[PDB]
This record gives sequence, C-alpha cells and structure tokens, in this order.
Amino acid sequence: DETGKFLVLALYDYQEKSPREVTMKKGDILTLLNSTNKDWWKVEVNGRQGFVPAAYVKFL
Repeated sequence: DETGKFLVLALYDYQEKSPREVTMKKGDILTLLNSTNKDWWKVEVNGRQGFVPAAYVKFL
C-alpha cells in the first residue's frame, strides 16, 4: 500500500460484483493503491479505482 508505488499483475480475470470493486483481465498491469486488507486490495485498472481479491494479483 504505498499508494501508486508498485505495479501488480492480474493472475485471473475478475468481474466486479459490488460497487467498490473493479474489473480486471488476466495479464493486466494494475497500480496498487492500498494493500492493508489481507483479502481485498485497492488498485487502479486503466485509471478506474476499486477493490479486487488480493489472491488474484501478485507483485512483479
């Protein structure tokens, strides 16, 4: 969670299911905004902001 410091890789597709979530496709390179929760990380996906499951992304 240093905001904007790090990139993460989408390891799976994920379709947003609630309003604070965001959609990503496997292979997308996301900006990490907030990693303080163990289960949901806040990311930027082409500049949309939202939460995706932490288990579906990794650092490069």
